Amino acid sequence: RIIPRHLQL
Amino acid sequence: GSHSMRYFSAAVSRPGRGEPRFIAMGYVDDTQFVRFDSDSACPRMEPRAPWVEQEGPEYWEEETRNTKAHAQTDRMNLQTLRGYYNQSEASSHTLQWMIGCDLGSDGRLLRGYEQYAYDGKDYLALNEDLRSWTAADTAAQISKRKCEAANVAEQRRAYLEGTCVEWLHRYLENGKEMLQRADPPKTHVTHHPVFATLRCWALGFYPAEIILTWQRDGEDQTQDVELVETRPAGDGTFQKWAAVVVPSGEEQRYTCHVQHEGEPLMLRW
Amino acid sequence: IQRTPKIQVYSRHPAENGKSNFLNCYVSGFHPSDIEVDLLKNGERIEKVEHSDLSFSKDWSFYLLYYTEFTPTEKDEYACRVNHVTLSQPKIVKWDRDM
Repeated sequence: RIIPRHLQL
Repeated sequence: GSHSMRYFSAAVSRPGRGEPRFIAMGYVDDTQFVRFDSDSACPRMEPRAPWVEQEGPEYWEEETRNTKAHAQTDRMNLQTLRGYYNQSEASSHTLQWMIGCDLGSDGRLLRGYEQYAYDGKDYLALNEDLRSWTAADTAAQISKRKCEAANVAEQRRAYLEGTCVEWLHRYLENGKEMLQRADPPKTHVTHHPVFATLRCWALGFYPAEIILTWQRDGEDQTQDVELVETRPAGDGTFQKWAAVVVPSGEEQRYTCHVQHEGEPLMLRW
Repeated sequence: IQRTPKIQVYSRHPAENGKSNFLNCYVSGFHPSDIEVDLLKNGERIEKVEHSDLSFSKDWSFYLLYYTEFTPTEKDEYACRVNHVTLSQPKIVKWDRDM
């Protein structure tokens, strides 16, 4: 299972 | 040699073309089990190992729905990145990202990590302590602060510590057959005289961790022994070899021996 | 930022004349991600060919594997032709049977 949110650089 | 889960993602902007290409993929150990492509006729997360087909539609709908939200961020991430480094809107660019958990002695994780790279070179990595970040330069230094003000490394620790290990296990059991059973190599040796050379083959093995070694008359001689990159066979297995030029006279006095957790077998011509 | 492709041409199983097998081109450790890859049977590109799909490894480099079903015979020559941005000329590496 992939991690839901992705972080914004 | 512990079990590992890894999600790998890449965004390459194709300037002049359309929206940037996005590929995401997951690996349990050396086995890709899932993949995404905005370029595929129907961009949607989908299976690449039999043990995962098993998961339900809502699982897929959510994985796909989530990675689909990944691409959007990385689309936005590419611009942001091109503006930090002050970069004309004309060159192609690639932002890549990876996240993983590695398994400790019992259940619980041994190492967790998430990191980013821009155009080949490193950028932003999660620290060992899963609580801080190392930036590559002033550009990434900006991202560090954003992450820091956003208290975000917990959300990320959360996954790495919980979810990651959790599903790592679920998939491991649901794929005990292939993920947990080692394929041992069908080894042998071959000749081929130039003057003469000696090649030590190892085929059809899982995982791809193996050491190779030739013995002269006594112990290790590795000054001219050929070190070919360990390659995929095409089925779940792998392939490698090491080879030596010996003066055509004392040949069965050389022994290539190989270890692989699937005892350290020793073999010759 | 600029990394040259490592190419490897080799069979699925120990090559045996007149017996079915698979040919593998392993193009790896290359950066950026754009790459044209061709398999050759005695000069011409062979059409009936799928690769894997683009992915990348621990060091941030990409990799792919192209392949065909094929049967080895003593007269037939087989090769891999890969092109990347990092090289003036398309690299054509021929398939060694004991390699």
